[PDB]
Amino acid sequence: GLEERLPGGILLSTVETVAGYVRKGSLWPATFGLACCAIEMMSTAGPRFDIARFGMERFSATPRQADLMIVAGRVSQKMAPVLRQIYDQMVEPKWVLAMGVCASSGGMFNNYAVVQGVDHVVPVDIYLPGCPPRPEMLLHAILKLHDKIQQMPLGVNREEAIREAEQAALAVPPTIELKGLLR
Amino acid sequence: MALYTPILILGAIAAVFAVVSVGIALVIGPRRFNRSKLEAYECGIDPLPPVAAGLTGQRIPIRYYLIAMLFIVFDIEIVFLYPWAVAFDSLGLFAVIEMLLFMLTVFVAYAYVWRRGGLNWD
Amino acid sequence: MTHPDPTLFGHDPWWLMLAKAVAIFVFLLLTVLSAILIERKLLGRMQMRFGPNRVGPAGLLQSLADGIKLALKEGLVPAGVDKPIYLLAPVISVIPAFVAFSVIPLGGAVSVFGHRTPLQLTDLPVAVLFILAATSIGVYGIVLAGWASGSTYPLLGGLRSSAQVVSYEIAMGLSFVAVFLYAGTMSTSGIVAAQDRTWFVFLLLPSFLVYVVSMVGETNRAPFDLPEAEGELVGGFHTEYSSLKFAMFMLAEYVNMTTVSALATTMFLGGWHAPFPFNLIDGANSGWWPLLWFTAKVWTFMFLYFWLRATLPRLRYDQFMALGWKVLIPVSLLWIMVVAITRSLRQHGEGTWAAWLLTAAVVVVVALIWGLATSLRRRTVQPPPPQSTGAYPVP
Amino acid sequence: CTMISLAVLYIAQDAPFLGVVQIVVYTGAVMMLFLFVLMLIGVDLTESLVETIKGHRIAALIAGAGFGILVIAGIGNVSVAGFSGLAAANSGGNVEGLAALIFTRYLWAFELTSALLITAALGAMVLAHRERFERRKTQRELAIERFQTGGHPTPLPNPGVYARHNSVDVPARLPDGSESPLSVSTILP
Amino acid sequence: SAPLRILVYSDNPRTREQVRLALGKRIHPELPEIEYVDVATAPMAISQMDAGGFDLAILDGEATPAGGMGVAKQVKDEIDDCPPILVLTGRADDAWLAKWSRAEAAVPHPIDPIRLSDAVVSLLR
Amino acid sequence: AGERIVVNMGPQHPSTHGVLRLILEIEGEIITEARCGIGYLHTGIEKNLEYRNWTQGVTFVTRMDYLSPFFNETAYCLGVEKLLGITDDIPERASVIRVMLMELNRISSHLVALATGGMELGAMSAMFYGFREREEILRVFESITGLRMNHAYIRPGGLAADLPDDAITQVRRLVEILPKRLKDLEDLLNENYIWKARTVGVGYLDLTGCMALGITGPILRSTGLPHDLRKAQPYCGYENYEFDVITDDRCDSYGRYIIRVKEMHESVKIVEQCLARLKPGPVMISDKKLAWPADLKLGPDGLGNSPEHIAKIMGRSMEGLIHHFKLVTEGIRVPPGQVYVAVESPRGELGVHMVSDGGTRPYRVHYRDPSFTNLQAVAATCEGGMVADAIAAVASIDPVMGGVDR
Amino acid sequence: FLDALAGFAVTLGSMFKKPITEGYPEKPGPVAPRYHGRHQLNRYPDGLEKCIGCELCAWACPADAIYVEGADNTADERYSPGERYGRVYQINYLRCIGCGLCIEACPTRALTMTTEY
Ligand SMILES: CC(C)=CCC/C(C)=C\CC/C(C)=C/CC/C(C)=C\CC/C(C)=C/CC/C(C)=C/CC/C(C)=C/CC/C(C)=C/CC/C(C)=C/CC1=C(C)C(=O)c2ccccc2C1=O
Ligand code: SF4
Ligand code: SF4
Ligand code: SF4
Repeated sequence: GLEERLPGGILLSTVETVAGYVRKGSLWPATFGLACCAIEMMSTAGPRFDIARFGMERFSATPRQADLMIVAGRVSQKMAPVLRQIYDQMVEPKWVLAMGVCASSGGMFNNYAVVQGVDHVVPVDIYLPGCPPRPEMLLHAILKLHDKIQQMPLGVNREEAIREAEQAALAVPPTIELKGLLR
Repeated sequence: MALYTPILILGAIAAVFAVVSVGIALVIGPRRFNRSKLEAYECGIDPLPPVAAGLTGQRIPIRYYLIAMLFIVFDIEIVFLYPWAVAFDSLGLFAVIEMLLFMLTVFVAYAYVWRRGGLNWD
Repeated sequence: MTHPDPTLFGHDPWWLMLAKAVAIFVFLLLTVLSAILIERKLLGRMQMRFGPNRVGPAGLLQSLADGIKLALKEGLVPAGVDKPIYLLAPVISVIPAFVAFSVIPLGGAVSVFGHRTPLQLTDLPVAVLFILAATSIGVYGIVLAGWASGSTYPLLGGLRSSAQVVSYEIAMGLSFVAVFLYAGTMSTSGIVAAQDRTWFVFLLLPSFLVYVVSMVGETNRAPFDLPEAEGELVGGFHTEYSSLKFAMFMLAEYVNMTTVSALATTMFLGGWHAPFPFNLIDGANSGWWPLLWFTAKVWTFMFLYFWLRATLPRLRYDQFMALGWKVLIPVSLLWIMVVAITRSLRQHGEGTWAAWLLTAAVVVVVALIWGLATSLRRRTVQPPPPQSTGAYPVP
Repeated sequence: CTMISLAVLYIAQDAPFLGVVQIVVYTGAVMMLFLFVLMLIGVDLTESLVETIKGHRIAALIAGAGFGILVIAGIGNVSVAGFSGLAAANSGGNVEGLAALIFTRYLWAFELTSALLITAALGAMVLAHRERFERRKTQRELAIERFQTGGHPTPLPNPGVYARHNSVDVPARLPDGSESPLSVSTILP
Repeated sequence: SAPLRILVYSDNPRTREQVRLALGKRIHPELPEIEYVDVATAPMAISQMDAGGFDLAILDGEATPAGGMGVAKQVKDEIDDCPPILVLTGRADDAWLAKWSRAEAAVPHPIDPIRLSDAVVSLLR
Repeated sequence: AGERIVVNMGPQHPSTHGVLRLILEIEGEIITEARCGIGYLHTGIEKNLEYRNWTQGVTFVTRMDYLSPFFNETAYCLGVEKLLGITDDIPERASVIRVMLMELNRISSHLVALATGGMELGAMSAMFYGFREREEILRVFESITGLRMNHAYIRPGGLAADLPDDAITQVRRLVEILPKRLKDLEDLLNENYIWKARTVGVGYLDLTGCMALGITGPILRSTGLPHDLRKAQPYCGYENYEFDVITDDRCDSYGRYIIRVKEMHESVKIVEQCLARLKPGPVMISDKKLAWPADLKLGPDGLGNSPEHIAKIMGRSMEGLIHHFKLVTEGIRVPPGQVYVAVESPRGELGVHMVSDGGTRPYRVHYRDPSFTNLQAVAATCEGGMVADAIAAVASIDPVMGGVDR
Repeated sequence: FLDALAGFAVTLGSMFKKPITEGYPEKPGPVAPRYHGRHQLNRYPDGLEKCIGCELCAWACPADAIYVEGADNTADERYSPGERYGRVYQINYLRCIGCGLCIEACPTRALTMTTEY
C-alpha cells in the first residue's frame, strides 16, 4: 500500500509505530482450532481470563477478517492442505501462533500422521510450548507476538530489515552442531 | 430545494466517505497476489473446479417464494394507511369505515393465505 | 401547527447546514465507535468479563484501533466476484445508513452564531418513511455483497438478508401507522411535538413492541442476526470481504442500529424531551440538554441491543419470517384497527366503549399469541414404529 | 436504480410521499424479483441475447424507436401552455391532500385495490403454492424410513481426499483402485 | 549460455552446503554453468522468487521457521511462471505433503548427491 | 437436480470444531445429502501407543477425546488391570477417586458441549457461563493432578498420586456451587423460547436409528432407553452409588441437551456420594511388582519424588531401587491376552480393545470412541432439515474430534 | 410465563457483579501448588548438582523431550555426589507434554517441576 511508498523519514517511523500499535491491538484470531489446544483457547476467551482485554475477542469466523491464526492443536497430514488454504485465504499482514507442542513440533505424536510442526506448511511467528498451554501461557505468547508486531518495519525499512535478518540467519549454525559439553 | 439540500449535503459527505473508504481499502495496506488467497472461501477446502453446474451456473430455489409474492402485494397495499393515518382527524367517520372495510378485505386475503398453508415452508 | 414548521426548517444558511451535516456525520462516527466499545465492555460485564481495557486508557482506543487496523489491512478483491457490484455493495450499505439520520430530531430549536435553527439536520413532510426508504435501500448493500462474492456462504447470507427483509419490513411499516394516527403527521419534529402530553410508548405499546422487534430484525442483530449467522455461515454475506469493506459493512450495521434506535426514541419515547425525573426541571427541554436526553434514550435502545445479543440465541430465518407474518403483521394490523376505532369513538364521545374495546382487544391478542406460543406449537407427539434394526425393549 | 431515480424525480416534482413510497415498495419488489431471478434463471447466468426469431431484433428496435419518436412528437410543447405551481395543492400537506383525494374522490378505486390484492393472493395460492401430495419429507420423516437416512447406505462415503485435490468433486478410491461412485454426489459432473 | 541460477533455501547451512556439493558449477558438461543464491529465511526466498530469474529452487522441507513445502506452495500460488521447485523432505511419510506442495520433484533427507543431481537434471531438461 | 449446491461445512467452520468436514447438498437451504469427512485430526495415537510402555500410553489415551480425559484414562487403566487380573486388587480409595473424577469430568465435558452448542446456535453468553463453571472444575482438576487438560492422573493399578490435603474441601465447594451456577446456564437455555424452537424437534433420531448406527450416550438416551454402562456392566464400583440414568423421549436435539443438563446434576449427586464414601488409604495397588514406584511430594524446589522415597531407593533398599528403576523405565509386563473394556463416557460407550503380547508395551490399543459412531448419525439428523437445523443436530451429537480420529 | 425470560435476569444480574477475570499479566492468577510447570534441576544445600545423569527422566519421557548425557565426577571437577553427573541436560519444550513422568522417574529429586509457566 501507499504506506509502503512513504519516505524513510520520521513520517515512515511514525506510520510504522502507529500501525504496530493498531495491529497489536485488535489482533483478531481466526475461528480455527484443531484439538484440546482449541479448548484451552476457548478457556482463554472464557471469563476466568479475558482474551477480550487485548482486543482479541472477535474470533474471525472467516479468514478474510482474521489477522492471527492460532493453530491451537495438532495438524494431521490430511489437514495440512486445509490449514494452508486457511492461511493463504487470510489477507496480509498475517501472523501464525503455533499453540501447543503438537502445533509447534508435533509434540508427543512423532509419527506418520502428524506434520511435526505447522512451520512445515505456514510461517510461524511464535512457538508456544505446553500440552496444552495454560491460558496464561497463551496470553504470554500473544503479548510476545504483540511486541513483535509493534516493532514490525514497513517499506524501505521492511526491505532493509529483511536483508539484515537474512544476513544474520545465513550464519547461524544448525542446532545439531551445538555440541557444547557433549562427550 | 430547501428541506432536502441538507439531505443532499449529508449524502455527499457519506458517499465521499464510502468511496474514499473503498479506495483506502484497495490502496492502503499490503497487497500480494496469491491464487489460493483470491479463490472462493470454502472452509479451507479446494473450491469446486470452475465449470458451471448446480449452483452458479444454476438456480438456488427459495422455499418462501409464496411469502415473497405475498410480501410484494401486502407492502404495496399497506402504504394506503399512511395518508389515511396522517389525515385521520380531517377525514372523518366515512374514511374510517372505508379503511376498516379495506383492512377487513386485506384480513380475508391474509386469513385465506394463512389457513390454507400459504405461510408454511420458510 | 404544520410540521415541519416553516419558521424553523429550510432557512439554515449554506455554511450552517453544512456545519450541521458535518456535525451529524461526526456524531454518528463517534457514536459508532462508542457503540462498539461499549457493546464489547457490556458484553464482558454481562459475561463476568472486563472486555477491552488495555488498548489505550481503559480500552477507549479499541474501536479506533480496530478501524485503523482494517484500514491498514490488505484490501482483498477475490477472483470470481462480480467486481463492480462487489465493490459497490459496501457503499450501497453505507450511504443510506448516514442519509437516514438526516431527519432524526436530536433536539429542539437552538440559537447558534445568531441563527435560530433546529438541533436537527432537516425535517420532511414524510421524514419517517424517508428513514424507512433509506434503510430499505441499505439492505441491497447486504444482499448484493452476499451475491457478488461468488461463493456459497456469502450467497446464503444475502439470501437470508432478503428473507429478513420479507420478514420485518411490513411489520416496520405497519408500526408507524398508529404513531401517525396519534401524531397526525409524518414529520419527525411533528411526532416529537405530539408527544408533549405523553410519550407514545405508553399509548401505542403494541406498536412499540412490533417496531422494536422489527428494529432488531432490520439491523441484522441478534437474536435475528441471520445474514451474518457466524455459527452457521462462517461470515455470512461479509465473507470474502476484508479490510475497510468489511469495516464499512459493520459501520453501516451500527449506524443503522443508531438510526433506528433514534427513530424509536422519536416515535415512542418522546424524542428529545426530558424524562420525568428531569422533566420537572426548568430549561431541561430547552437549550442543548435535549441533545443529552436524546442520546440517553438512544443509548438505552443500544443497551437493549447488547442485552438481547448477550442473552438470546439466534432464530432460524424461517422462524423469524413466521414471527413476522403470523405474529407481528397480524398484531400490528389488529392494533391499527383497534386504534382507529378507539380514536373514532373518542372523537364521537363514545368514551367507555373505547376503554372497553381496547382492553378487550389486547386481552384477546395476548391470549391468542399465547396460543401460537403454547397451543399451536404442541409439545407432544407419537412414538415411531420399529424396523429391521431389531430395536431393544424400551422402558 | 431506475425506480430510485424516479422516486428522486417525484420528490423534485413536489410529490414527496410518492417518491418515498416508490423507494420503499420498489426496493421490496426489486428484492423479490432478484430472489426470483436466482430461483428461476440463475445466480450468475449470462444470457446470450442472440435474436432467436429471425429478423425480430431489428423489427423490435425499429418499432420501439418509431413509437418513442411518435410519442415525443405528440407530446410536443405542453408546459408552454401554462404550468401551475403545485404549492397551492401541497399547502396543508402533500400527504394530507393525497388522503383527501384518495378517500373522497377515489374511494372506489381504493377499495378495488383490495380486490386486486385478493386476486394476486389467490393466484399465488393456486398456481405457486404446492400442497400435501408433494410436500417435502420432514427430517423426522426422512430419518424414519426403514431407518433410511443413516442405515440405508449409511452416510455416503465422503469425497476422496488427495494431495492436490480435496474438493467435493473428487471421488474416493476403492481398494481395487477404482473410483467409488457413491463418494461424489450424482449431480456433480 | 546463461548461468542457470538456482535458489537453495534452508535455515540449515549444512543442507545448503550439501545441495551445492551435489550440484557443482555444472551438473553435466552439456548443461550450462550454475550460480547459487543462498537464502536462509522465507521472506528473502519469496522476494528473490518475485524478482525472478531463477531456473530452479531447492526448498528444504525441514526449514525451521517456514518449511520448504509451505514455501513451495506459496511460490507456485504467488509467482507467475515460477521455476520448477524441488523439495527436500525430512521423512518418507512427508512424500504425500511433497505431492501436495506441487513441487516438481522431492528428494528425501539425507540428501543423496546423485539422486539430487538426477532430479535437478530432469527438472532442467 | 441441478438446482442444489454442494458445499463444504469444511474443517475450518465455527460449528465443525475445526476438523470435521460436513459435505452438504443443499436444495436452497435444505440439506438433501450429508456426507461426513473425517481424519483431519488423525494423530496415530493408536499406533504410537505401541512404542511406549504401559503407564506411558496413558499420556497418549488421555489426548484422544480430550474433553473426557479421565474417561479415556479410566478405560485404559481398567483394560490394563483386567489384563493383569488386578481389577479386584485396586484400592477402594483409588476407585472412589476414579468415580469422582469421572463424574466431575462428565460435568466438564457436558459444559463444553453446551457451551459450543450455544455458541454455534448464537447463544453467546452460554459459552462464557459454561466455561465459568468449567473453570472451577478445572481448578479442582489442576489442584488434584497439576494439569488443566490431558491429565495422566489415573494410572494402571490406581492413581498417579494421592489427593492434596485441600482437594476434598475444593470438591465439597464444587458440590455446593455447581448446582447454583448451573442454574444460570440452565436459565439461559432450558426454557428459553428461542433455544427450544432452535432445538426441539431438530435432529430427530428414533431408537431404531440409534441401534442401527450403534449410537450411545445422550443421543440414545434421548430415545427413552435408559442404557448406561454404569448401571449395565458396572465398573469402578459404580454399583455402590445411588443415581438415576437420565433419559428423555423427545429423540431430538433438545432432548439430548436436557439429558446432558440433568446428567450434570446426577454427576453432582455422585460426587457428593464419593465425598461421603472417600476414606483415607492407599491409591495404588499394594503389589510392589506392579505398583507405580513414584511418590510425588511438594517442597520449596517444586514437585518431585518425595525425600522419603529418595532415601528409601538411593540409601537403604536395593530391592526398592531395582523396582523403581524397572517400573519407571520398562514398566510392568502385562500377560498376553485380549480384553474389551467399556465405560460410559459423556458421549456414550467409550470402548477399548486392548491386546497384550506379554511385553512391556501394549501390542494393540483401539478406542471405540462414541463420537466416531455417533457421527454416523449426522446423515440421519441433518438430511431434510435446514443448515441451521444441521448445526443444532451436529452440536447435539456433541462430537469431540480427537476421539473421532485418534 | 416469565421463566422464558430468566436468561435476561441472569445477564443483567451479572452486569452488576464484579468481573471474575484474573488480572494476568499485571496480576497473574494463582496456579495450583501441584501444577506441572517448567522442569527445574535442583542442587544440594552445599551447591552440588543433584542430577546424577541416570537418564531415568529421559527414559520415562513419552515424548522423548529430554536429552541427558552423563559423565564422571572426577576429583578435579565434581558436580554431583557419586560417580556420575549429568553434564548435558536438554529439555525440548516443543516436545514436552508436561506429563510429569520425568520427575516421578527421578531417583534423586534432581528434577522437579515448578509453578513457573
Ligand atoms: C474508513 C475509516 C478508517 C474511517 C474513520 C473512522 C473509523 C476509524 C471507523 C469507524 C468505526 C469502525 C467502522 C470500526 C471498525 C471495527 C468494526 C466496524 C467492528 C469490528 C469489531 C466488533 C464487530 C466487535 C464485536 C465483535 C464481538 C461481539 C466479538 C466476540 C466474539 C466471541 C464471543 C468470540 C469467542 C469465540 C471463541 C470461543 C473462540 C474459539 C474458537 C475455536 C476454539 C475454534 C476451534 C474449535 C471450535 C470452533 C469448537 O467449538 C470446538 C468445540 C469442542 C472441541 C474443539 C473445538 C474446536 O477445535
Ligand atoms: S499440544 Fe497437547 S493439548 Fe495441544 S493438540 Fe497436541 S496433544 Fe492436544
Ligand atoms: S532422572 Fe533425575 S537424576 Fe537422573 S538424569 Fe534425569 S534429572 Fe538427573
Ligand atoms: S513433563 Fe513429561 S514430557 Fe515433559 S520433560 Fe517431563 S517427562 Fe518429558
